[PDB]
Amino acid sequence: LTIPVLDKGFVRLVDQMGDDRAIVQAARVSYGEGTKTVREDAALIDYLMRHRHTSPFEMVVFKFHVKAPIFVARQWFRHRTASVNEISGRYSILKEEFYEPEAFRKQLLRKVQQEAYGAYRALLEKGVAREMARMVLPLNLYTEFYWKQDLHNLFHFLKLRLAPEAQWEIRQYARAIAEIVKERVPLAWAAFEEHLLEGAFLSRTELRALRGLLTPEVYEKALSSLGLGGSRLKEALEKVFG
Amino acid sequence: LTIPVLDKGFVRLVDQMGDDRAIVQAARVSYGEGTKTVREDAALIDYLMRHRHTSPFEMVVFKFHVKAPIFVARQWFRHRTASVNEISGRYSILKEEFYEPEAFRLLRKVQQEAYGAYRALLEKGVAREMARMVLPLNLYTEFYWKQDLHNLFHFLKLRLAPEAQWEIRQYARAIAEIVKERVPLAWAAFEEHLLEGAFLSRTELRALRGLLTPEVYEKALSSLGLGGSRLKEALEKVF
Amino acid sequence: LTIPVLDKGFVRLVDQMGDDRAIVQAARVSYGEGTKTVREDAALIDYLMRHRHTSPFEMVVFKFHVKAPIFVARQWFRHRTASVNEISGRYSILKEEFYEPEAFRKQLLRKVQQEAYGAYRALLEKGVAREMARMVLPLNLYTEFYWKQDLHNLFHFLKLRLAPEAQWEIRQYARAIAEIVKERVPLAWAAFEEHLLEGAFLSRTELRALRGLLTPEVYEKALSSLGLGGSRLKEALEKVFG
Amino acid sequence: LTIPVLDKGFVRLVDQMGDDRAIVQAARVSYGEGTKTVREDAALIDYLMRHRHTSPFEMVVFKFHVKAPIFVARQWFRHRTASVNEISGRYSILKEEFYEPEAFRLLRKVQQEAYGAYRALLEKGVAREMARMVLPLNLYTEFYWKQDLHNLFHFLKLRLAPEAQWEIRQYARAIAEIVKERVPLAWAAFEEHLLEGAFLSRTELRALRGLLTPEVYEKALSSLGLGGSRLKEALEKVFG
Ligand SMILES: Cc1cc2nc3c(=O)[nH]c(=O)nc-3n(C[C@H](O)[C@H](O)[C@H](O)COP(=O)(O)OP(=O)(O)OC[C@H]3O[C@@H](n4cnc5c(N)ncnc54)[C@H](O)[C@@H]3O)c2cc1C
Ligand SMILES: Cc1cc2nc3c(=O)[nH]c(=O)nc-3n(C[C@H](O)[C@H](O)[C@H](O)COP(=O)(O)OP(=O)(O)OC[C@H]3O[C@@H](n4cnc5c(N)ncnc54)[C@H](O)[C@@H]3O)c2cc1C
Ligand SMILES: Cc1cc2nc3c(=O)[nH]c(=O)nc-3n(C[C@H](O)[C@H](O)[C@H](O)COP(=O)(O)OP(=O)(O)OC[C@H]3O[C@@H](n4cnc5c(N)ncnc54)[C@H](O)[C@@H]3O)c2cc1C
Ligand SMILES: Cc1cc2nc3c(=O)[nH]c(=O)nc-3n(C[C@H](O)[C@H](O)[C@H](O)COP(=O)(O)OP(=O)(O)OC[C@H]3O[C@@H](n4cnc5c(N)ncnc54)[C@H](O)[C@@H]3O)c2cc1C
Repeated sequence: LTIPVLDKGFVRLVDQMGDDRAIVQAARVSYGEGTKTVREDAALIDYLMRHRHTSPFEMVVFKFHVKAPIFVARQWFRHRTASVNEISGRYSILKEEFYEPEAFRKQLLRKVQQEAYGAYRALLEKGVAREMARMVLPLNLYTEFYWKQDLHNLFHFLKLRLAPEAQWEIRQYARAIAEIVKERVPLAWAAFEEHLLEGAFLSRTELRALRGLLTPEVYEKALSSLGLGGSRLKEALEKVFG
Repeated sequence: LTIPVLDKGFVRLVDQMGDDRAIVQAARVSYGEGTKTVREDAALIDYLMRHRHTSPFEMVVFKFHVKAPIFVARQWFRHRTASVNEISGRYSILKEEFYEPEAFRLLRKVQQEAYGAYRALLEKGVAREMARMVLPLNLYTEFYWKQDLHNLFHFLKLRLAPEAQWEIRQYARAIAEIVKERVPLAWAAFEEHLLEGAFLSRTELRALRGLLTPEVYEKALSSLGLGGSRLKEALEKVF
Repeated sequence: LTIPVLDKGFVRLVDQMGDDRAIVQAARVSYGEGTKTVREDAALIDYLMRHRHTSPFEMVVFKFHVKAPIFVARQWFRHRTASVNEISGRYSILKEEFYEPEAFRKQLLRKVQQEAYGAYRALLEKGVAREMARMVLPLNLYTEFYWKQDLHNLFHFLKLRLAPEAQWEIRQYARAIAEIVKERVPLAWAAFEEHLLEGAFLSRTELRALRGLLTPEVYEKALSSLGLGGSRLKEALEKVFG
Repeated sequence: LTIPVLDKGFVRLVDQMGDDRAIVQAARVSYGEGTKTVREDAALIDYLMRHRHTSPFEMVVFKFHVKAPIFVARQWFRHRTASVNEISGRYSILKEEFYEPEAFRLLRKVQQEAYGAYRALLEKGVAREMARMVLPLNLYTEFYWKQDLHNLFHFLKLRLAPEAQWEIRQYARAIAEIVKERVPLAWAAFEEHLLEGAFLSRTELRALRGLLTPEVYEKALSSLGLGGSRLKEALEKVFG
């Protein structure tokens, strides 16, 4: 599917290798389908996410067609674990598409975009090579590329770009992607949402504050109260005390 | 697709993402199929290969289920650009199957003793993670292996080579056969430009420059089929 | 610079590029030393770590000479973000060096080893190729290699292999590495220990538990008590109470 | 130490882990120095480079401090096998510096308006992460770049080539100069087998075959000092 982002950008799922069944299959190193029952697979998938057994999640891959402003592309490319192919401003002539914000944030644009695209056109008409000509163009220029990444590293990407510390523009792109992943690998996504996205890492002193303020028994009741049992429960306790 | 390798192992294709069309499609950063006639695309594929524009080749991925003896897997795992998930000797119990070579480029004795001490330790209740410890390096293991085409070619170029230990090479042969059928246009380009090709040093080229002449070389090249940018490029590598 | 592990293994620092000052220098992109003050830098380091600004940590690199049992090596190499060069069992004669456990964990060795090695020299004596002959040796055979990895990934490796869930044998190796690293980049290690090794990751239901069992004002006092104040206290609090 | 590039850029060696000795030392998994004679270590380095035994080359690491135009940095960052930390336009205020090309293959006006708008945006209280989007691709950026010798070599092979864009080719030339000085043996081998060598497809080695003979080839090869294993290799690529 395709999803619009910003004024002129988008995210489109080009291909996909495997779904929730693939994670479980690779985890069981099966000769066949490697599946069982959905709550059993959800359980296994939940377990793998919890214990950082990441290999199984790398057996699923997504490939997208993304159109975005160069400044968003650069933050996106900071992620080295992916395969990318971008439209080169060296061979191709660049389309006059710019990202115009809904509104600027605290803490003229149209003009410089014009002058600049003017200069770009002028330079080109004088015969100046493309590769050099495109330098006078601003960072809000749109650009397209193919982004290929495995589920494990895509979750990593989402955790970072979905965080409120990531620049708003790229957050929106991460939201689009998150939506596509949620529909395509719902079980894996369920685990990701529960354990990482909606979770939090606590430093040593934080865990130490939990101790002193609470006892095992008390914590346990509170947890089971919410529906945790067996390993999940034991582990949750072993995270604070054991 | 489950090709056998060795007396008990095998290489099987679990899944694949994209084919020759995907290489071209990604190279063009298409909104649709991203294709054209099989002549333009195979041409584009050969070109990308030649010029090291390798990204497009990374847009195609294969995932195999492999069974091989541990000592073969250790060599296989030196390749880091891949994802793998193997049967943990920690969690599960290991089947009694070893690599019994057909010819040698007693072995029964050790395996039995080793597998014997295995059950022994297990029987006495020693942790599985320490029990398999006594198992020989020819014990069989199993794993899933996912890797993109570009890095798979790199894997093939290295493991198909005569220097590569024989066993690993068989496994590479198995894989190579599979890749060829699934990405024909790419396999060909890989077969002509890298696998069956070679890298020449500077003094090897000065030698060529000293024996042949441009005119001479051009004629022997083209008479063999080379034409187009491939001809100009091959002539520049030397002159 | 050498720390023995197990009965015949060890870990020795071969070289090192950069130290705490390198982390801080890179984060700044200096043309000079890039170092301010142990206080100010220790603060930048702790900041980068808890905020996942991992690139600066990749500017520090360690290279080790390791001797450990093959089986341990297999677990070690699962980590793909490192460079490694191992003595080949195709070119050399593996020295009859085996790992005899301190004690067996519950969840003849001498015999199998003896026999196995004898089969090895036998095959060699019969003229069998090295690469093949070594196939009859047990996974507990000692091997050697050089292992180079950057701080960021090294912390990753330590976080996983220091864990109780990890096999005892490799934990020991991790412990030796941890020592060496704690000595050379004290500030990075302190941050690591605080925000990852001794920290923990809590799921959504878990935080749901804490929130409810506690109250903002209270959690704040326990946190502040142990020293938390500032952005950390802010954060720590927000992780549980919106 | 510091090599200037273009009109305002530069390449600086910030630190280095190992030299030719570390390649050989690791290749040997040595308990100590793991080195021998400069002649044997050069021979061993040439063999590893020639047979693609690349792990040892990864034991050497270079850390650079680079200042280049954003568009140059974008090409540079295609290389994933490296660590980088760049000054962020989300935190600091970017300096007004551009790459005024000596000759092309107006620009001032756009750059001024651009920095002008950028400055006028900052003053209006606009957020840095947003204001810098009006700046052009020839704006100078800075970053640290850490890469091991093996990957660095791959990098120089591609960015030094005629195909590579001119501006990044100049940055590669600078890095090449520093590497040549610091790992001379590794460099000589890289120059000899890669940089100045060439890859020949099958039909190319086919054209060479028949159009010559093992003897007519060894002659010219030997007349260049080539002998031993190398000469056996040169011969088999065509025949063998
Ligand atoms: C709050 C915040 C502030 C930031 N500020 C800055 C800044 O000022 N300047 C700046 O340049 N960046 C900055 N970054 C970006 C950051 O440094 C990373 O480059 C980016 O977040 C990508 O994370 P990643 O590398 O782990 O993901 P990936 O690139 O996808 O890599 C994922 C993991 O794979 C491993 N890996 C992949 N490739 C390599 C490799 N070549 N070598 C070693 N290990 C590898 C690593 O363990 C890595 O963590 C900031 C990020 C955040 C969250
Ligand atoms: C003749 C010969 C002798 C050999 N002898 C030995 C030996 O004695 N001991 C031994 O251990 N190995 C030996 N090897 C193995 C060799 O050194 C490589 O480990 C193996 O060939 C894998 O090649 P690769 O790393 O390029 O493939 P990959 O592992 O898939 O990596 C591919 C490329 O990606 C990049 N890359 C991947 N991971 C990283 C990373 N973590 N950091 C930086 N860059 C990365 C590199 O550019 C690398 O070349 C030998 C190989 C040959 C051909
Ligand atoms: C509880 C538990 C159980 C496990 N069980 C098993 C098992 O049964 N079988 C098994 O084989 N393994 C198992 N593992 C190992 C696990 O699957 C990983 O292989 C290992 O933990 C390495 O983690 P890593 O890849 O993140 O570290 P690294 O290999 O150093 O990589 C670090 C990060 O860099 C990126 N990266 C590095 N290399 C690649 C690459 N080639 N492709 C894509 N991204 C890359 C990834 O984001 C990765 O997280 C288990 C681990 C745990 C904790
Ligand atoms: C003539 C030419 C034209 C080009 N045109 C374009 C273009 O139009 N658009 C465009 O986007 N790019 C283009 N490129 C860039 C090219 O596709 C590569 O991205 C770039 O040259 C880096 O090569 P590299 O990936 O091998 O270097 P590195 O990024 O350092 O990777 C080195 C090697 O390590 C391994 N590796 C590293 N990271 C990963 C990973 N995440 N997954 C799997 N394996 C990995 C691979 O084996 C890889 O070959 C072009 C290059 C050339 C030479």
